[PDB]
Amino acid sequence: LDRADILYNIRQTSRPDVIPTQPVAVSVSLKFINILEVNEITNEVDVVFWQQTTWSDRTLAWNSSHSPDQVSVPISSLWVPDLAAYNAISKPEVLTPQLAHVVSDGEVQYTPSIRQRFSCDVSGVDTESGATCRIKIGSWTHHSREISVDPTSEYFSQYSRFEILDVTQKKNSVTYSCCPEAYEDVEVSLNFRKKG
Amino acid sequence: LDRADILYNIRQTSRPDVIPTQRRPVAVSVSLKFINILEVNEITNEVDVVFWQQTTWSDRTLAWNSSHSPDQVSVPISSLWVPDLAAYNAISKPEVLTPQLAHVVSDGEVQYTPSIRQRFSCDVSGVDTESGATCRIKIGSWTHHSREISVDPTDSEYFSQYSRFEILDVTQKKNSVTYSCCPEAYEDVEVSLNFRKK
Amino acid sequence: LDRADILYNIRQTSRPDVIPTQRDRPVAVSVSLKFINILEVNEITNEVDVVFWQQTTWSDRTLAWNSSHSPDQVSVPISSLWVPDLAAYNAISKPEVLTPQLAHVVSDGEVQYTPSIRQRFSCDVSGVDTQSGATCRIKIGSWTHHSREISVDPTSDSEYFSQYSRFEILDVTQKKNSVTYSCCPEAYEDVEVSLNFRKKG
Amino acid sequence: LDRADILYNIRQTSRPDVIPTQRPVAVSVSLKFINILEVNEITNEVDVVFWQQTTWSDRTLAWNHSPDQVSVPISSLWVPDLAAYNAISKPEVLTPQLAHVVSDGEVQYTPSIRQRFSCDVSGVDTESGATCRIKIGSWTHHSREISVDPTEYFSQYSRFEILDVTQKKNSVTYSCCPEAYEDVEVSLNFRKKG
Amino acid sequence: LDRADILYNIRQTSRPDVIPTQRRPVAVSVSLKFINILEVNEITNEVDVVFWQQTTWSDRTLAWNSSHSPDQVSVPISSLWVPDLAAYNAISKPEVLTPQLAHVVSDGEVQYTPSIRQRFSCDVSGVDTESGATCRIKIGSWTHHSREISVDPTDDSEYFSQYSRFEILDVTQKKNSVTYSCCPEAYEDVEVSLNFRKKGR
Ligand SMILES: Brc1ccc(N2CCCNCC2)cn1
Ligand SMILES: Brc1ccc(N2CCCNCC2)cn1
Ligand SMILES: Brc1ccc(N2CCCNCC2)cn1
Ligand SMILES: Brc1ccc(N2CCCNCC2)cn1
Ligand SMILES: Brc1ccc(N2CCCNCC2)cn1
Repeated sequence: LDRADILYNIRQTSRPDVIPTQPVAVSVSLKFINILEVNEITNEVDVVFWQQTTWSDRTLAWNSSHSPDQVSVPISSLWVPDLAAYNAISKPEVLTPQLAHVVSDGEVQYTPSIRQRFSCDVSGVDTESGATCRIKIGSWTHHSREISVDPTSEYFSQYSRFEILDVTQKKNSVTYSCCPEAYEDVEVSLNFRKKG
Repeated sequence: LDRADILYNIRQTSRPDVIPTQRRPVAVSVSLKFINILEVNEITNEVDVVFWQQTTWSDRTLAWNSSHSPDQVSVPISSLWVPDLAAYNAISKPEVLTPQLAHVVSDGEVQYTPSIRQRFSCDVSGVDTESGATCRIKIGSWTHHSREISVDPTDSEYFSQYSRFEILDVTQKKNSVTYSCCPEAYEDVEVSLNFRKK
Repeated sequence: LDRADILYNIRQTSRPDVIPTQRDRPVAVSVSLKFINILEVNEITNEVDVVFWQQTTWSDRTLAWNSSHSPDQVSVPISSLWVPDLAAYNAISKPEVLTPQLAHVVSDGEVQYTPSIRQRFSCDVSGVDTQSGATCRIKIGSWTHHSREISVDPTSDSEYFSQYSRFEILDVTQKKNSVTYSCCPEAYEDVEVSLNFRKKG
Repeated sequence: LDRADILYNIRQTSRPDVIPTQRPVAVSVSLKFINILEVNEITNEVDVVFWQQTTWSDRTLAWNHSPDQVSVPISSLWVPDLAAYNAISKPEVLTPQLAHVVSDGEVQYTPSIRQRFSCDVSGVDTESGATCRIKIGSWTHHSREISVDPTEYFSQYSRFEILDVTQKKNSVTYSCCPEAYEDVEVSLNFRKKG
Repeated sequence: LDRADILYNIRQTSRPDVIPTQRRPVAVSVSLKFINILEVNEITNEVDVVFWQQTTWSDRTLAWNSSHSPDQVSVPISSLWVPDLAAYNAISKPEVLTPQLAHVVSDGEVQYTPSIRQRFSCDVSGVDTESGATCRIKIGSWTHHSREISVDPTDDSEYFSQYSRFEILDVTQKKNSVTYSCCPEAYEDVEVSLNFRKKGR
């Protein structure tokens, strides 16, 4: 098997519409890159971050004995978790090529760099303790038995008007009026402040 | 039947162009779940709203025997027929913020609940008083009349606490209107959003 | 015939690229703007932001069907139909289509398409704040089809105009023209819709 | 042959990826200015609306009791890869993207375009006006594959008015490539009305 | 072989999804040709740049016998494999201003040079001084590591707009190889340092 073959098989046989269930365990980890437009009045922030998403799809696995361990695949050719930011107020602008990593064991990783507007608590952004903006990310349509989400300044721009004090992640499981099942989400708390 | 099979059948056989009318109008439930109010302009009479447009209807052609099968799957709306709902007083096109997937239940019940950000032209007068403004949003089928599509109704439950606004009350009303172009009557739902500045 | 069959036939056999001209005559296209809202007037720059239904009506017999025991009408995605290449000559933004892009096809082959459009125009905004109002003239015609392939004609009424606009409509008049352009020897038809409107209090 | 047949043949057999070179393709470019929307004399940026009348020949589209002309989606035709070198926004096409194909194989495409340019806006408020120079040519085809050549509707409601339009053809060599690429420079001489 | 045949083969047989690796990483040349600097903000540390992103690599599977054939064709990038380059410090998605066509030479040499407008996060301090600001732009493969894709640099103002509010003092390029937390391999990038300043009074 070479890359050409592996990609050919994936394209022919992966079922992008089909959740690779046996719940699918989805890792979500936000890597903040920039904070661009804070508004303390309206409580809205403009954030640039890598949405590192990781899950497993065994139907993509291959014998890597004399083959590559990894390939890059267009996400249009793969099933992808339907993650959404609940408190996003703009649709996600994907800044990067929409390719994922598929490892021979069936491990998939997709890490787009996203610019997005959020509605969150921006109060205290200009103080030393800073503001704490809470970002809620989960599967839009898959409940806890189908998709489970779990957590996992390094790449933060030194040229931002803001710095990052702390990032904490917290997993929740919420029931909504529409549906009887529980949906999981990850709440990433971004504690940041305006530099001097 | 597993998911793979069900989704395969749906994709192969659903007819997204074809309204799944049975014997009668497809009965479409519409329920707006307000999430945020973002800009208000009392001069221009325009508001910017974020809301879940929970839409529910029935398509028997999608039904399957759920004996030893899943009760529910998630399907791309591009592979399903979807009611052609529009907000009559919208002045921007709907920005869909969420993955465009619907629920199909084994009985053929379909639910689609996108989160939408949209601008409306409505009555914003009194937004800064304590009785608040009452913005009326009109949603109905754009091209299907009452005998093809009928719409029916189903507050601060998911509304953001970080909005500069708060919701006093949400009331829903069903109407049936005849337009100059066409002899038949088209149904709509008018959702009245009563809100005020904090 | 049921809906499924009719839609199937249309999808298989309609030729969206092919103007349904008959007997070497022109396709008669009705254009009627139903104004919904006026959003952003600028008397300095002479630009207005308008929301309107562009009710477009024409005939493709090749879509026609025996409606004896069949529906009289279906809704069809415009991507599956030939559509007149109408353009607003004095538009300065591309048309933002607000509504689902579906047309009516009636069993006789009559097609109607009525998108709600938001668009900016360059027009005469002078007098918008007076009692006689401004008169903005909107020019709509086929971009590439001349008078012998496409003819445009007017069809009526503040009927659907928003009561919550800062503006109110005094009068709407329509007037058909036939113009020759430098590029081409043939004449192209257009409709000029005159929107007479003014600011409210 | 009727329209249906001609369009069917074009669709089946035209090769949109294939430049209709005959043993360069001669492309006519003629900007018909419709409107000038915004001008910043500080930033040297203008917002213009114009018809980009483009004309060329593709014999592989020619045909013999038939129509002399059809309207064809440009996605079904080969189209010159023209670009405005000093544009700073991508072109917003305002009009239906259809071209004229004439039975002899002459193709004309005239989209109405709104676009922002970086050019000399100095003097826009004087009597002699500013002169904004717009540079249009093939992005990827050199002079042997594509040659560009030069060849009223301006709105009376613009704040601006057009004094003169002059066109001039150039042939430039770029660092990347050994061949020369042709362009047309359209000089738009305009001023603010008083 | 004529153009039609060569383009037909390419469309039929090129594998856009498949990196054209040849026993060794694909060698990708990156060279930014700055055209304009549009909107500097010294407070927010953001710049709006227009530049040609001249990208060059080799794909032997596209090669052909050019004996009685063209030496070069223009091919839609959707029919070719293209390096997944990204600007790490870009804060808007790249606006491609030009037709998305690449050159394929008969030897399999591919060149793609879109004109891009993009907003970057970088050091804008000193933009109004005589020594100027130095904005550092980091471009590399998003998903291919050093053994799959290697990036290499290839004057300054050759095509820079004389009508910009800015002038270019110097452009330097620097190749790096970085390991990220996610992955065990090293990813290459090029850092283009754009030294520019506000033009005087
Ligand atoms: Br269909 C369908 C059903 C439920 C939901 N949501 C409710 C449950 C958790 N995610 C938020 C939206 C969305 N689409
Ligand atoms: Br085609 C076609 C026919 C009628 C309508 N409208 C009239 C019927 C009710 N909703 C408003 C849209 C739109 N397109
Ligand atoms: Br192709 C082609 C030929 C002519 C025109 N125009 C001229 C005739 C009427 N509308 C204005 C544009 C547009 N495209
Ligand atoms: Br591939 C490729 C090669 C060269 C060019 N440029 C240089 C020659 C003509 N105009 C500027 C574009 C564009 N793409
Ligand atoms: Br999938 C996948 C793997 C690696 C990366 N990044 C890390 C390595 C270099 N480019 C920056 C993003 C992103 N997505």
